This record gives sequence, C-alpha cells and structure tokens, in this order.
Amino acid sequence: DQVDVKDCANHEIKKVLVPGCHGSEPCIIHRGKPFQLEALFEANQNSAKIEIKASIDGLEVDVPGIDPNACHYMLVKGQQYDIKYTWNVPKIAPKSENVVVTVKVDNGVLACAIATHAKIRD
Amino acid sequence: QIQLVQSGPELKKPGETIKISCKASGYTFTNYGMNWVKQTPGKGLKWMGWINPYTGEEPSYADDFKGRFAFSLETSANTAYLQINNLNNEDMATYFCARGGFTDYYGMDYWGQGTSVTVSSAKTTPPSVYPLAPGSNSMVTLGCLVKGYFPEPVTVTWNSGSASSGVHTFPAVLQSDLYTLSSSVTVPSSTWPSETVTCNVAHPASSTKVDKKIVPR
Amino acid sequence: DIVLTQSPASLAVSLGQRATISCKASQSVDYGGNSYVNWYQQKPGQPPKLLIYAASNLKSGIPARFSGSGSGTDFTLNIHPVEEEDAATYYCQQSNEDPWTFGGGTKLEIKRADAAPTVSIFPPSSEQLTSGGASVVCFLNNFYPKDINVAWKIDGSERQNGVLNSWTDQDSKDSTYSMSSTLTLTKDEYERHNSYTCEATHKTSTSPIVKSFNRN
Repeated sequence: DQVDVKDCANHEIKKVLVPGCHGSEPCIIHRGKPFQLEALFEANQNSAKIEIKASIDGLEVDVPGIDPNACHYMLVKGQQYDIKYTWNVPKIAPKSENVVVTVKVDNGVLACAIATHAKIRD
Repeated sequence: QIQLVQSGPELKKPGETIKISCKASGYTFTNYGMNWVKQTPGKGLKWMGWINPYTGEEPSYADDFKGRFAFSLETSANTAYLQINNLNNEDMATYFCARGGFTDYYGMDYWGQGTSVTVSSAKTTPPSVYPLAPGSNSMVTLGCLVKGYFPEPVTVTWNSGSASSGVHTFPAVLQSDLYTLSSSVTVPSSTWPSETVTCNVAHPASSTKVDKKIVPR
Repeated sequence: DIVLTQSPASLAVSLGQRATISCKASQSVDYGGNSYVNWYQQKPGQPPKLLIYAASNLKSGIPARFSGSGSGTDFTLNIHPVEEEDAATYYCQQSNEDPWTFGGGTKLEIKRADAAPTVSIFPPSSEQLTSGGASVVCFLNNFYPKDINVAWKIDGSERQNGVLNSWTDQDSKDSTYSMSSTLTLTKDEYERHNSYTCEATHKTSTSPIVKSFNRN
C-alpha cells in the first residue's frame, strides 16, 4: 500500500501509504469519494498549517475543502509523528490521467512531498 | 429555496424527438452533477446517467440509454436538458432530474416534479364534463364525470379549491385511446343545494377549462 | 450491476408500530469508510424524497421516526412509530459505482380499523344523453380494507359488460381507500330498462350495500 513520492524539502518524510495504491503504478482517485493517505515524518523544528497544490494537466489548483490543521489529525524537534488524512473529492472534479499532487507544511516548513501517479476517474 | 422545475407533460408520436428541460435555482449550478431517472408506471426507478456542469465533459449514460438519449446544458440559464430521439412505446414514462450531492455521500437530494411523456398516435381530444347529482343522511355526495379525453392529465377542483376536504378524484381508465375519470365531493346536506357546488375541470393539452354547476335533478 | 433486493416487497403496519424494510445488495457498497446506500420515499404522483443518505444519516427536516442502519451488503430502514402520512413506497439506492441502481421497492400500507364503504349511485346526466351515451356511476368511498366487490343490476338482473373500476391510493390522512364503478351504455340501451342497482359487498358485512334508482 506504500507509494512513491519525492521529497521537495529536507527528507523529513520517510514513507507515504494510500489505500489501494502500490509503488509508482496508477493510483486511482474516484471523484465523489473520499481520498485517504497516511504519512509519517521527522520534522526538524519545534512548534502547523497544511497547504495542497494539485495540477490537473497543467490547470494548477489549490485544493478546496482542506482541513488545514495538522494537529486536528495528529510535536517538537528530533522525533517522528504519524498522520492519517482524508480529503473528499467533489463529484464534479475533472478527470485526468496526468496529475501532480504537491503537499507541504513556525519558522519555515516542516515537511514536503510530490506525487505524480494519481489518476482522477469515474 | 433550492428547486428544480421541469417542462410540462407531452404527447409525442412514435418516431418523434422530445427535448425535456430542467431549470435549477437557489444553488451554484456548476458545482453539482445532474442525474436523470426514469420511472415507468408499472415498474420502479432506473438511473439513466448524469451530466457534469463544472467540466462540460461528455455525459455518462447507463447501458440502456446509449445512442438515442442526449443530456445537455445551457449553463447561463441554469438549465439541464434530456433529448430523446426516435421515440417508442417503451419510452412512455416519467423522467426526473435529480441533483447529485456535492460528493456521493449526500445522495440525490433535490428532485424535479417529473415530466410524464406519452407516446401514441391517437388524437388530442377534449373532455366532456357531466354533473353527477343524486337521483330524484346528514352528508350528501356529488360528483363530476370527466369523459372522453386524451392525453393525460386533467385537473379537477371544487369551488376553485375552496372545497378541498371530502374530495376523491379517481385515477383515469384508458379505453380505445380515450381516458375517463370521475371526482366525488361530500358536503353537509344543509349546505346543498342552498350553497352552490361547482367542479372546475382543466385539460391543458386541448386548451380547455370547463365549469359545471351541480343542480338538483 | 449492483442488484438491490428489498424484503419485504409489501408491508401493512398499524399506527404507532414498527415497519422494518431490508435492502440486500449483491456486492458491497462500502468505499473509504462510507456505505453508499440512500433511502427514498415516494408518494403517488410525487417525486422521490430522500430520507437517509450514506446508510445512517438522517436528512435534515426528516423526523427521527425514520432510522437507517447497516453496512456492506445489508441495509435496514426502520419507521417507528408509523404514522398515517407514511403510506408510500420506499426505495433503497446505491451510489458505490456506475451504474447507480435502485431497489425494486417496498409499498407500505397503514393498518387501520375496518370501515364499510359509503355508497352512492348516479343516473346518466341529461347532457350526456344528448350525445348518445349513458354512464351510470357508483362511488364506494372511505373503506378499509382495499378488497371489495361491486355488482351491477338492471331490472333485477346482473350485468357484466361495460363496467370499469378505479381505486384511489391509500388516503394519506385517514388510511381508507375509495373506488368508483362506471357502467357505460348507449342512450338506447339505457332507455330500454328502468331500475338500476349498485351493490357493494365488503368484509365489514355479509349484507351487500344496495343503492338504486329508477329512470322514471
């Protein structure tokens, strides 16, 4: 159930799980249905607002309906923390086979990742 | 204030096309899918498919409605459309538009009133209205016989809606391509014939309104 | 196709009592922590109205008398206490995958006490006679249960041809049914006899309710 992302910042993230998806192969996001991802990280700060970019064939969109508190789903330097996060995809969301999802989070950024194998369908 | 209002019932001949409309209001139109649903009088509900006003993409159709059916939009007018081509007897049904929840979790929350489509070669015929008065108790029962009309529907009221309790309008029976129904009204024996009792029949397809006073025989 | 089977198809429940309606899906309707089955109520002549979404969520403005439960392939709608206004047909429906499907439905009848019909007969109107027709009408109003017989008599003799009957749907306030019976004849057939009789036979009495008139 682990999938391949890419660390934009300093390697704070160790892994990314998505129910149903495996590695770098097509990860299907069903419109009108919840989308669940489990992330764990070791951030290098003491302290958290969540910011999600997502491009859909190069329509670059900030995601609506994002609960942006990290401590509503979950911290100090030099230790791990686990987060199991759900975004509900609007039924009307555009379909695409070329999607890039970008997620990142007191004095700068905590963690960052880029996933390129999501496909929006149904 | 959320509402979906569909175009009125329609008689179509076999082979013809129909464009049924579904105008929406009270919500941001482009944020919700519009589903179409078919109901045949004998049977139950069949989901026909849906159209996406955010994307403008090609609509999705259930297997039984591929090829002769076209869902479409006029988004500036908050209006979704269902065109059916080369109408056949099996198309004779009521068609509903229904808004999809923002996500699938919320169900199809708001529904149109429906559009009953009649498929027939028989000719539009206005009704003849006959008073049913008792022939020569503390309650008295009177009626109106609404005979020989096509297509459905007719509306029947008593004293313009003023008499609403004690009223039964009966489902129409079709015989030889013409409908017949009756309505009955029950009032206190003191108040008839002293107060007047009038049935109001409308048959929109033939541009007919009739008022019939029930006089004692 | 996800098939949805309702059990029971039809159900008669007394006021204040429980109505339990099952919906069985042919494969799981769960995805991502939710169960994608909704419950609708349809009254005659009206669009379906949503009661319950995602198995167990009561839609706002629907009273808590309605109660949805279940997950996976097994769903239940309970209506408790049942009220007069619940006379309707109820459909489950799945939004897990395309094509979305409805169940065949459950028609809920409200049990009330037995009541005999009020019977009334009407001669053809003079207006109708001028067109060449003559319809004799009998109204059987406000009875329970639905089952009932009408017999037509002309000059004491029984009549089968040209009779057409039409029951109303269960009244949403008093839970009764009503039925009409229309004997249609030509003007000439009509004037060939004198005595016209409508006889209602119903559970409530082994005696037919006889309503009659004479042409003259």
